[PDB]
Amino acid sequence: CPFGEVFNATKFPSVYAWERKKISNCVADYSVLYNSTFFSTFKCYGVSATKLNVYADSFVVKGDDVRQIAPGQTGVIADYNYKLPDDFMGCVLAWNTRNIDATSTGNYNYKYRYLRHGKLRPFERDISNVPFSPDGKPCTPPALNCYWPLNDYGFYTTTGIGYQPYRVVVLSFE
Amino acid sequence: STIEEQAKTFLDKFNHEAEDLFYQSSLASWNYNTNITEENVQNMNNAGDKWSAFLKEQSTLAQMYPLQEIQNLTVKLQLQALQQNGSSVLSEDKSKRLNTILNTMSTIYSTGKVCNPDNPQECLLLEPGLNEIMANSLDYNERLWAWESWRSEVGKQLRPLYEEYVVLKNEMARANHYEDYGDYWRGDYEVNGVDGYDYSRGQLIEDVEHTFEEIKPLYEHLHAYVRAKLMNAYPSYISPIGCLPAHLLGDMWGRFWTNLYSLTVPFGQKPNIDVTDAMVDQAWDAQRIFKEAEKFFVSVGLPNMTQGFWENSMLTDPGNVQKAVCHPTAWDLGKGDFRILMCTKVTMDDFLTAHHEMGHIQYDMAYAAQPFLLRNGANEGFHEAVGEIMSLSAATPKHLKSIGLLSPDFQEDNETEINFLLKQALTIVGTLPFTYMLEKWRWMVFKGEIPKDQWMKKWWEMKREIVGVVEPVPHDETYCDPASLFHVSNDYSFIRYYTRTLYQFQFQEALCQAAKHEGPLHKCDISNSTEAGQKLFNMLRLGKSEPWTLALENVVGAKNMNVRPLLNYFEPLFTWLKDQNKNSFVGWSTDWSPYAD
Ligand SMILES: *[C@@H]1O[C@H](CO)[C@@H](O[C@@H]2O[C@H](CO)[C@@H](O[C@@H]3O[C@H](CO)[C@@H](O)[C@H](O)[C@@H]3O)[C@H](O)[C@H]2NC(C)=O)[C@H](O)[C@H]1NC(C)=O
Ligand SMILES: *[C@@H]1O[C@H](CO)[C@@H](O)[C@H](O)[C@H]1NC(C)=O
Ligand SMILES: *[C@@H]1O[C@H](CO)[C@@H](O)[C@H](O)[C@H]1NC(C)=O
Ligand SMILES: *[C@@H]1O[C@H](CO)[C@@H](O)[C@H](O)[C@H]1NC(C)=O
Ligand SMILES: *[C@@H]1O[C@H](CO)[C@@H](O)[C@H](O)[C@H]1NC(C)=O
Ligand SMILES: [Cl-]
Ligand SMILES: [Zn+2]
Repeated sequence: CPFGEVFNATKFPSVYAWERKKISNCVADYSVLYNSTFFSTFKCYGVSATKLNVYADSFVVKGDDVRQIAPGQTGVIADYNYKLPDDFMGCVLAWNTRNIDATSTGNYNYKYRYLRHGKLRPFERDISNVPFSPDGKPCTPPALNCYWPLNDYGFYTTTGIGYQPYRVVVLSFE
Repeated sequence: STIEEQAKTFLDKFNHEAEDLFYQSSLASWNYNTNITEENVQNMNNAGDKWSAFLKEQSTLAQMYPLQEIQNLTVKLQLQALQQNGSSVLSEDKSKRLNTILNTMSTIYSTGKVCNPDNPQECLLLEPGLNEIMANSLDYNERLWAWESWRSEVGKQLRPLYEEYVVLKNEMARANHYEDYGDYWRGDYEVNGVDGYDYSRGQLIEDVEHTFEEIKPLYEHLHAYVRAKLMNAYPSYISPIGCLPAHLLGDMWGRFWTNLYSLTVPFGQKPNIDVTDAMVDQAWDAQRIFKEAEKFFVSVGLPNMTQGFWENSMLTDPGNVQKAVCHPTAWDLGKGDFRILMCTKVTMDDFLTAHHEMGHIQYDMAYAAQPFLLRNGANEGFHEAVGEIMSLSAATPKHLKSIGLLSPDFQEDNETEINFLLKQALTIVGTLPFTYMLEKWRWMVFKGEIPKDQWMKKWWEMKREIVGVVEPVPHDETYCDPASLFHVSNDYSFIRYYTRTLYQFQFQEALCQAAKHEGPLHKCDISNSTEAGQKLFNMLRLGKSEPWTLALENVVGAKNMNVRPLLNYFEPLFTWLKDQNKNSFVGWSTDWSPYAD
């Protein structure tokens, strides 16, 4: 029911600081999304039937980064921002949002993590903004070998499709 | 961790910080070339300078990761690139003044005008007007004036600056652990630390010269033939056994013999393969041109263009009020944004160009997966090689039939084929000794082998002996003709023009063979062979990630450069030239002069 609140929402978060919305009891039918070429991914990792009757994760990533919201899966986004368990699963949906999340001029609102001492456990979250040093040291930039672990995506309207912004909504089943 | 694992992280910050910072510059630069404007010009600079300053900063930063401590080929490469000291390695004002030289040279060249020795109110610039004389006029004297004026009014101006140029540049070069500035340029072809596929800065010089020797017979004969035709157009000015007067060669320097086609056409009754007036016949436009080249590639299993290519490109001059620089360039911007800026006119030549530029785009799209710093042609010569390879195929009488431009019922007799080959030889074959000689002079001048007081003495010695071309007026060290050529006075390695020529043919002979093509190699069109696609694309996706020897070896089957394909293409010209030369003299004397009399 409160799906319009979820992926119809004006404001979507960064990947690293993703949001989780708790949905229980509410009666859904799924047809709200089932029949629509509004979406660009819609690949499930569990089922795809309808039994009238749950967690919703929202965030924005680059075109080429959608691949990474799946069991297994490569790096950066999957490694430091949003990890999905090898087993246990539900469904993943995505849509191109160039129209909203890109200014011709550049939209650097959205961030993501590229550096962390250690990969994430699934469904874990890291909101920590500490200057990173590959030897676990304290760090006082712009000193050499100091890095801020967060990178601005930078969404220009004109880039390749793989570089345009996509909103993502992960539906987990419990 | 290992300073390697460290350097990896440094590079990983760089790639993201640059990919963006470039895209910004890119985009401003784009805004400008399509819309020249005070607002758009200023902007182009700001973004461009945050850029070069970011590069300088990251260069000085990588300068802290010791190359002699990395065992990963890939990252060593990226670092090597980044930690080029360049012009920084000089004193505060040594680098300053150098930039002062490099700047005015560029200017006085582009700004230099020349006026009539009788009518001081008509003053010509090199572009157009002056190079227009040098490309069209058949009036011996008028040409001689245009040739000499340039080299006298502007050569002599560039002389003192080029003098100091060589010093400060050789200083920079030696301070970077090179032998001379020349050695610094051959460095582009260098590959160390990859058993078997290596290539030393010197291995070029010998390779170039070795390959250049096999050109001689072909060149010598081209020479003899045009030498003869020329005599007819300039009666009593040319010795049937001497060099060609520098000013009769159809462009300003004689880099290209293209324009002597009027004067030298083998069978001038036979007309021109030209479908421009038959593209207009089927009311074709810009988009049809590009959609068609797009077909051409999708046909060999490369991908379509991007939606953002069709959305963001500019294929037509947008009339007046908004004025844009029309030079056919293909843009790789960053962030999967690829586009072309071309003022497309419904013409064969523009049609072909469209294939050539869209061929750069493809290469760009290919090596895009690559990390930022590895996104380039294997060497300085790969990109353009690929550019031409698309023109080559798209121009064959065969392709034109299928594309429904050339009429099905048109036959192709063995005389039209000769005309076309000669057209080519004028351009492709003419410029090879020119280029080689040109570069040889520089190399040596940089190696300290040519003393200041014999700079124009050895220049013209070498022109006479290698290129087979004589100065119509003698020049002392007051002149500086080598630097009367954009590339030389604007600080530019010129040999890439030699090696690019040679690859383009090696690429084609390979591509054509894999496309299973039957006849003479110049009738080959790779259309429709996904096989030719695959092999090309195999080198194409690498960028600079591997050594240019492998990238070559990925398509051609060898680790080195080879002139034989280039010859094989001109085989039926060569044989046909020898006959025309039957009762002509092949070779020349370096002693004859058109003035010493
Ligand atoms: C030399 O340096 C580069 C550092 O980039 C190394 O290539 C990179 O290293 C890892 C190998 O652990 C690659 O990870 C692999 O990615 C693929 C992606 O689909 C995945 O299938 C593999 O299971 C693995 O995760 C990574 O892709 C690659 N990075 C780049 C830039 O492509 C290379 O390994 C180094 N040489 C050695 C052997 O020390
Ligand atoms: C948002 O919700 C409404 C139903 O209240 C629906 O009409 C619309 O299709 C939804 N849009 C999206 C983006 O799912
Ligand atoms: C071109 O010029 C106009 C000025 O009339 C300017 O407003 C506009 O931004 C420019 N267009 C482009 C391509 O940016
Ligand atoms: C390839 O070219 C031929 C003629 O050259 C054309 O008839 C054929 O359909 C083309 N096919 C493709 C897929 O490009
Ligand atoms: C190439 O582009 C056009 C766009 O309309 C399309 O019809 C065609 O199928 C494309 N080919 C490929 C590679 O899918
Ligand atoms: Cl000259
Ligand atoms: Zn080009």
